[PDB]
Amino acid sequence: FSLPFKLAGLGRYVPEDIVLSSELEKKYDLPQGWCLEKQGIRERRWVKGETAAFMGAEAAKEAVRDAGLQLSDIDLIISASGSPQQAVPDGGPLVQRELGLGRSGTPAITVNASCLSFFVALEVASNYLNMRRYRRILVVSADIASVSLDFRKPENFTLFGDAAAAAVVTLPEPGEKSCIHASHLRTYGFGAEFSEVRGGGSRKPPNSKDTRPEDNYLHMNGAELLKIGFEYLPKFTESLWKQCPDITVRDVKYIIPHQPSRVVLDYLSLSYPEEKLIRIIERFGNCIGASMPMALYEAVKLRGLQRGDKAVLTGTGSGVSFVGMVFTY
Amino acid sequence: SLPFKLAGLGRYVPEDIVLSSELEKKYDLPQGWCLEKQGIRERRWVKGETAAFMGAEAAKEAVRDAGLQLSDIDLIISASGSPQQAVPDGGPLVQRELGLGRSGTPAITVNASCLSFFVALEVASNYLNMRRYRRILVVSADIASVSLDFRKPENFTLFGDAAAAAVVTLPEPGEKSCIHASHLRTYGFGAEFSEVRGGGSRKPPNSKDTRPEDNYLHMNGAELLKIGFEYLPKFTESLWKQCPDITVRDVKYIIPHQPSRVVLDYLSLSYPEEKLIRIIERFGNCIGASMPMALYEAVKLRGLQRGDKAVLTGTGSGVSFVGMVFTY
Ligand SMILES: [Cl-]
Ligand code: NA
Ligand code: NA
Repeated sequence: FSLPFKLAGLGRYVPEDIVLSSELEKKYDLPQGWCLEKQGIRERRWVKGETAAFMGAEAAKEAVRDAGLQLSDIDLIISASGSPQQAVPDGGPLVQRELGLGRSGTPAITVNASCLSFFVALEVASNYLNMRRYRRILVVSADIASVSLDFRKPENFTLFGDAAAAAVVTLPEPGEKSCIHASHLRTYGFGAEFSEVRGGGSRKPPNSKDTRPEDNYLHMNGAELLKIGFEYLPKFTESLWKQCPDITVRDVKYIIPHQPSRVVLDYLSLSYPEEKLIRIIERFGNCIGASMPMALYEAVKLRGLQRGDKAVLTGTGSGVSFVGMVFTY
Repeated sequence: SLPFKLAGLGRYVPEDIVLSSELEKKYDLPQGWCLEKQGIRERRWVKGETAAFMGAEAAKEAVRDAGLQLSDIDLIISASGSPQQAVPDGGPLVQRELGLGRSGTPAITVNASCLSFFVALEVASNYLNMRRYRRILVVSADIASVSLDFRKPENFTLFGDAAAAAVVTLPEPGEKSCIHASHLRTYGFGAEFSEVRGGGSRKPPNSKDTRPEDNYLHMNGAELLKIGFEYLPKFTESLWKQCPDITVRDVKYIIPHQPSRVVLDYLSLSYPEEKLIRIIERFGNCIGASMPMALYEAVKLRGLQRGDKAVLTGTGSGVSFVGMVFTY
């Protein structure tokens, strides 16, 4: 069985300011080439005043044009960023307002699976489409990580960049092969503490003096995160590909990963031909929720993924969750 | 109609009752001010609890109520109006809290501010009817009390803490549970009329340009009301047009999100009192937990029975409107 599903248009926004790793290396006394070797990052983009809703709206406008549509044709907006612009309201109504659709009534909501929100939003969208509830759905991921960096830790502040990307999804028309062949999501909440920001909510509120600045930074336990993979990834991979026994990785053109560090790409490059891998981290850094849809944009707009080609979206994110999808574009 | 069954319901009520009379004494408010102006006699405030703890207690009750074990749940959707913390989201946190941290059971968040529960029900209904998942837990837990602005009586007397949850499934053959009509509209031009500017990249907590005020709720009541004056009649018509053979007269209960007495006051001018489910007097505005708490009370205390029709409805920050007509 395959599920009809079309990525009808794609869009991106990247901030103008290119922050070279060499520049970060001089200012914070790191060795020349440290970022490239340790993080796999030559450069990243950082905002200089724009909001996350602004970035998302710019990406969305490109996606809507790319799909041959007007903004008034969109009948549902799903905001799918890795981090919020602000606490209230959610990213949905904020990007709806930014797009000039603030009086349209067009439903605008958020789907949140931390840095894997884009994937889960596509899934939610695919069900709305196949239930015929909505017809033309905007999915928008925009993240600004540069304002939350921990400059105590080079592993942190050299890692993150800012970006947005977006997709419009529809049901395919007759003669279009666009579809999902397999999809899988697993969550291992025992890993929550191994990639966590304790602040940003009711647990450690910003105005509470019981809160400490460090609560507002990301803490990771790399060793323990990797163990979740050692324990559960082979099973995850098997369950996914189980779903489409007539399709193997040999049949797909591109593997399109969420890429929060060089480790995922290094692992994939040991396993799969390099030509199949979509790389964006070296130029955009870890852009949280925007990483996977930026890689998708790259695959289509820079690397020639064509309609009828097969590809795989895949990723691991805070939670800890695993996602994968095998699809015909 | 869309097959859809509320298989089990659960709640968590923090122990501490915070009397309006006490808030009025401590903060120099007239006696009876909260009840007259806010419709609130008391609310519950947490002591040690995390949002995940509250959600897990409500979930356990909902899963038991549905005749299930926790191991039977195949998707968790966290649907609170406020987050426990920035990373990870509420789903993995309540999954861990429930002892399912090594289960693999997918756990995600649906966020439509204080209307998250409604939108999570919708998302769940589509997963169910697509046959992707069979037994979906929806959990709404909010702790508002730690974010109150004690400069503003309209703020700090309004909010309380609570959790509620549902397990949803497809009905069995012969069972009449279904959704007859459902509608959601968003008017993002209203974003600034109910807003917290902090809590993210726009006004990061550690930034020197972020002020304490950025982390408090700001509301413009006059402008919020105008959104209703302009768009609510159209919303209501659009909802009920989906189910011509059903009118409000066929409905046993109207079950509203209750962010202030204004919504109840509006409904009570319009509809028989006996149809309204009220919780604000005892819980205050508990954000995302309000609607599912009212749903819990409709079933468990006011005797909504299988086959009865009801309406879930609400207005939330955004600004969005939601409504659903269903057979329980
Ligand atoms: Cl609708
Ligand atoms: Na009193
Ligand atoms: Na929303």
